[PDB]
Amino acid sequence: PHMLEAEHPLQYNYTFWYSRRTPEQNIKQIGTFASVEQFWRFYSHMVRPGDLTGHSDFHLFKEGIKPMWEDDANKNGGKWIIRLRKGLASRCWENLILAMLGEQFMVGEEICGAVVSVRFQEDIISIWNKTASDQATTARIRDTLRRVLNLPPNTIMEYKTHT
Amino acid sequence: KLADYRYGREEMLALFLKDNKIPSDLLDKEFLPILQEEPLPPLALVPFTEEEQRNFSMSVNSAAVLRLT
Repeated sequence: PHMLEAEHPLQYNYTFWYSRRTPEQNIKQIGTFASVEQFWRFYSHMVRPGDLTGHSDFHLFKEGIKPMWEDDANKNGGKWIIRLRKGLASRCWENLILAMLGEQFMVGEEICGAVVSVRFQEDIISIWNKTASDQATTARIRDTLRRVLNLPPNTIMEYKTHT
Repeated sequence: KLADYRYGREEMLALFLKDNKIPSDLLDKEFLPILQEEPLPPLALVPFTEEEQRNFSMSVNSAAVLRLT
């Protein structure tokens, strides 16, 4: 991911991934970017999540972090899950990745990436963090999602771990 | 730890520019299902509909997840 002097660096390089279950959920790396301008070049040329057909997912993780649970950074990590009604995921994905890339979560390097999963009758937004036992980070991320995605007060969210 | 590169929402959006040049990575054949040829402006610039406003204001969870609670 070459970077020019005129463009605005991100705190981390990030990598877009894409997966679809085909009658099979194998994740495919799209590409890596390093600046805000580079991000928009990818995102503005990607179909919106809500316009994806079938069992499809977009992943946006820091370069070098694999969006699977075999990765070491994820063995001790967790993720917040928001199961949305259809029609909301595209805007939540954008707001989420803007805040993640913008470093508005304020949790050091704890963030691994974000995932939007398009399913038959629901969409699933999630964000992964390094250490699941870090109750301090898990709580900040939750409150941040609430404000950043403009979730109604009673919105249901789940934090899943691997243990 | 503190971040050295920070961009608020408006800053991220301020830096969007319509660039018809598609990143070569996205011209791979296996990404044809997700390729958007004509660049799209951020959804942030699209106003809410009446439905979007109601949903984001009152209820966003799927019926499936509400079926468990």
